[PDB]
Amino acid sequence: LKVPPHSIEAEQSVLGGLMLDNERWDDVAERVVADDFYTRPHRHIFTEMARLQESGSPIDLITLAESLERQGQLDSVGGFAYLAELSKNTPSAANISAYADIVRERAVVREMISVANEIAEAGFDPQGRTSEDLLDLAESRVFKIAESRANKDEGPKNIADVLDATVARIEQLFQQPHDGVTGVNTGYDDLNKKTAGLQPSDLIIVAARPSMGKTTFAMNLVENAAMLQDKPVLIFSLEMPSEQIMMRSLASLSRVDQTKIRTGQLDDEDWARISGTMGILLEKRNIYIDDSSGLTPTEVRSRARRIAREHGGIGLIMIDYLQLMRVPALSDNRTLEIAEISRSLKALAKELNVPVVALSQLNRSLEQRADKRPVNSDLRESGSIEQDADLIMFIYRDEVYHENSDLKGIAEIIIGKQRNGPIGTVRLTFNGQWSRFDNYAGPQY
Amino acid sequence: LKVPPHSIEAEQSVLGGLMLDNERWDDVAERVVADDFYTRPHRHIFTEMARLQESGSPIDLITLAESLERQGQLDSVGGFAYLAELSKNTPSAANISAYADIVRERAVVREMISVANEIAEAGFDPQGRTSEDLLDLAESRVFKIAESRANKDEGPKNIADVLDATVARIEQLFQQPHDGVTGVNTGYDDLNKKTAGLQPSDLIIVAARPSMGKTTFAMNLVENAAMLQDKPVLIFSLEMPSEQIMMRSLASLSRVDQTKIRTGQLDDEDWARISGTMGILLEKRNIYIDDSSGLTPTEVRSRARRIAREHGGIGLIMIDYLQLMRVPALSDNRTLEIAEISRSLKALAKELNVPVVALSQLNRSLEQRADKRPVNSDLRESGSIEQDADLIMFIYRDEVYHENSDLKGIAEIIIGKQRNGPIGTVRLTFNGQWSRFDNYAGPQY
Amino acid sequence: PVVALSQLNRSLEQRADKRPVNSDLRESGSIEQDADLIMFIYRDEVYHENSDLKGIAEIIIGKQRNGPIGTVRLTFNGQWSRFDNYAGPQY
Amino acid sequence: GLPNVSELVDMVYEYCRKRGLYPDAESYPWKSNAHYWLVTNLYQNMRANALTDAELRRKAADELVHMTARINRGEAIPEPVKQLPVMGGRPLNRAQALAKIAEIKAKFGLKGA
Amino acid sequence: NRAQALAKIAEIKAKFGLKGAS
Ligand SMILES: Nc1ncnc2c1ncn2[C@@H]1O[C@H](COP(=O)(O)OP(=O)(O)O)[C@@H](O)[C@H]1O
Ligand SMILES: Nc1ncnc2c1ncn2[C@@H]1O[C@H](COP(=O)(O)OP(=O)(O)O)[C@@H](O)[C@H]1O
Ligand SMILES: [Mg+2]
Ligand SMILES: [Mg+2]
Repeated sequence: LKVPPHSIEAEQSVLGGLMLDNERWDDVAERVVADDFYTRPHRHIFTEMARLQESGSPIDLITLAESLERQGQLDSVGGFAYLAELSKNTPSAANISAYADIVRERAVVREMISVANEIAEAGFDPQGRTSEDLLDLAESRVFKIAESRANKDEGPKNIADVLDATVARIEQLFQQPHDGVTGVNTGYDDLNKKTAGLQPSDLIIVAARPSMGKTTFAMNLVENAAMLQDKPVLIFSLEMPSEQIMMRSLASLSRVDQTKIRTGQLDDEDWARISGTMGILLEKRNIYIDDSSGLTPTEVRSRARRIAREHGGIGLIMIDYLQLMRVPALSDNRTLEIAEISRSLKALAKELNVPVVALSQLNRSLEQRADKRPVNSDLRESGSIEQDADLIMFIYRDEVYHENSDLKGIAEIIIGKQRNGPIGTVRLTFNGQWSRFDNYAGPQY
Repeated sequence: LKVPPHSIEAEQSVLGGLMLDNERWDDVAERVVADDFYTRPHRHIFTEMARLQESGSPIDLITLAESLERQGQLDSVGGFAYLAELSKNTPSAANISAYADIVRERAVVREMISVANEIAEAGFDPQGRTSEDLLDLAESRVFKIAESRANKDEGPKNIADVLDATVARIEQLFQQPHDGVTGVNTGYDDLNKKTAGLQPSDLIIVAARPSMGKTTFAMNLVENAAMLQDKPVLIFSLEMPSEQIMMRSLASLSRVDQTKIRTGQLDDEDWARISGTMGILLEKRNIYIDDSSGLTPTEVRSRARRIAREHGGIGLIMIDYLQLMRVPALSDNRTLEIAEISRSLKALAKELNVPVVALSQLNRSLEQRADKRPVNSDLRESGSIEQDADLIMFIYRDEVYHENSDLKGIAEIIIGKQRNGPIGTVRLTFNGQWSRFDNYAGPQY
Repeated sequence: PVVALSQLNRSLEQRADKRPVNSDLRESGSIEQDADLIMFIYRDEVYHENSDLKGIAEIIIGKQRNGPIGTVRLTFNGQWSRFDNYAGPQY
Repeated sequence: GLPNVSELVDMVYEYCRKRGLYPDAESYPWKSNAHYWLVTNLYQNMRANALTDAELRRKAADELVHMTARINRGEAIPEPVKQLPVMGGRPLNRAQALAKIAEIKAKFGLKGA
Repeated sequence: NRAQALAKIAEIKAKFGLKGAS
């Protein structure tokens, strides 16, 4: 008979300490939950004490036992005699925090054992499930426990320590120049100055109307990151096959007309440039492309983890685009699906400590305004994305709407939400002949 | 009893089929490894066969038996009796690859079960390990199972593989001269230049107001594809019965006046032309028409798959029109229905690697604007169509709205969204007398 | 053949020309989409007492699945509640 | 001289009808720079605002008045805006392209190609 | 200049920064 690891002594000590000391409840409150107790009477006692504490009522022996008696739940717990025994047995000079931590650890271990048993039972009786589904199920089961225990890292911090850390960070940024770049280099001077690079562990959202160069801009960023670093760069393309992406990349890097490449009308110099580009790419060998359709966040996260494990770090992750992703459990409501996607992306960004650039799209309502430049509210149906995003960039091109625009070949990257810097608009040159973005050499305002 | 997942018959089939046919070894070797087999004798047999294959020797019954006998391991395998049993029961009608994949699947499930049991055992016996260590151990165990697995077809390939695929595609496109046409030939020079043909795995939308010639243009494209190819061309006519479609097709191909055909007032030359057209069609025999109504995307996909299976592929799929399709589960909301239809059509186009041309309709408000040439925003209530379609063409005839038009007989195909190329207008000549579109011979700007 | 009668929207009477068009079938887009033939009846004497087309009705083909569209003139005898072939000259 | 409102509207409509084939607005056979600027501005305004005939005529009259005031005060109209050259000169045959592709394959040793 | 800025940085680190610091 397997014996699950349960510490009845720790739970009894916690209960006795709470009865004999009501000031420590908060310390217990941040270490254990009601479901963490093995026996049903202990869970019921904790729930009643939580209700009393939230109502302002004392949690002494008489009031707790009486409250259980009034609701008729005293008999299930064990009685006033049992409550008095629990109160009296526990010595006053006890550290409730240690016992609470032991109880907290035991619940995690019990959940792990339950998940292992579920996986084994599912394997023995597949009920038509595939091996891939079982592997995904096991990964999800383990990651659920990991996140269940990955919530203690968030809480209040000391004011003086925060101030000292902020001062140290300011000094360090002014100490190590890097010419204004602290994160992953974007390959553009003005964007680097306004962003200090692409900060690791931050979610980046790129949004625009159709035909604005969103995929083009993302690919230019990816190529710049690959050429200016050594860590691998991963691309998730749910909308294009990898061959078209590579053709676009060849047009951008070799500065050859995309139509010529697509139709094959290339001369000797174009072939030489393409050979040079291929040689550089094969010498570097740090770009990975995944053109699978109907991607799920689990597959994206698993592939990112595998790349980081294989190569010891990821320079940048790119997803195009998140409106094509699916969560099967929440297909009924799109807003819940989007929230789950955003949460999973943020968790992946935190876990791998990498910059993640996810592309998004805007509704037609933006085009109902006289000024079509995007704003934050144009992220309707994706509020969780706007909240969880650490950087938000919108792409705008005036020449798209106006033929006679004076800004032909000029694109605007608008920072609608920046976590660690200022917002503003950056103008760049758009060479659609080469399918590329470049630094703007004209006057800046 | 919790017997581990295994299939002795599949292993026996694999070994016997390898004994009877040695040219299949590669297909077995690419799908199974010696550790995937459950019983020790099967692993030993596969190892000996691998060694024989490596040495350059045949792996038939006698060679394998002699090689085993020389090493004294013939009894461990089971004997020449067991080897002959494997030779006898396995037929020569063997799909060894399917059994190898199945064996692979069983091994994966079994290893998952073993890892789950190990994780549970570790959880029940901490041996002084923290819960963090146990969770790390569980993650490591599941990760080793999932680490790269065997899904190289649906995973992020290396930069080398993607670049090689792109270069091979470039060479294939540059190999056969078609004068800039890579997809299905549309039959019109300017449209071929602007679109490079109808690309496989792409979603193509043709839109116009009523009586603009959507059905006419679609049938003209079908006729051109049938005349300029060899693969079957399938039509899903949810609007008209097939008899009327064939009457229109005869009017288009024979250049005979539609009214004369409809009223039966033809002459000898018209009858001769019709006979010639019928002879050409019966010599070709690659056009299939389905004039059912209220088709769901599932039925369309099933019928297209059946046609491709029976006649070795498809060359074009045509749907007229998507407003007549039905999704019973989503009949309450039209937007969700249109989104599902567009997603299913895109999936079908990508799966069968054929161009799919689907006709759509526009809102009435377009007729209230000063200029009635369609734009993307005119696809109101069908934003998912604009989002998912690879190519969008609008048919505009000026004479429909203006009686005093100077462009009588001239129609415009406006590329509202071209995913892999430029956009603009292509002019064609509209002969409503013969129900046909032709190349525009007038001056071009 | 199934012949179903239908109405149009009132706003049609506020236009400069009151002959029906397809867009005049508001609230009934599916009617326009599904109908094989659509015929509108128009009498000019209903709106104008000065009309030179008294006793003359127009059948306007708004949608024809397998043919042309246009206007056909007939004679209207409201005394007998009858429509008859138009015997006048045809342009 | 500058065209009147009616002539300007007619030219704008003709440009709208016939610009579907020209590579760009600057490639249109404009009589003068002022005509190009006025017609293009009216066309873009109509495209972005769905202006009717009367509104188009009013905008044309306003643009003509503004242009006349600008001319009376001087100023020199620059030659459109221009956008890139035409490039060209690709005398490459199939044999040389195939030889280059084979050389690339040999140099990079692509197993799949 | 830069040297004076870094010197003042170190001075402030000594004056207020403690325990963790940088
Ligand atoms: N008998 C005919 N003679 C000449 N033109 C016709 C005839 N029938 C239809 N057409 C032309 O075909 C065009 C489109 O008809 P059709 O394709 O049936 O409708 P839709 O375009 O809505 O599918 C109309 O603009 C009409 O001018
Ligand atoms: N062959 C081409 N020539 C010129 N411009 C092109 C070509 N192909 C694509 N583009 C431009 O690239 C831009 C971005 O296209 P795309 O990436 O498909 O849309 P999105 O940026 O919304 O994903 C479009 O505005 C289009 O004008
Ligand atoms: Mg895209
Ligand atoms: Mg039709």
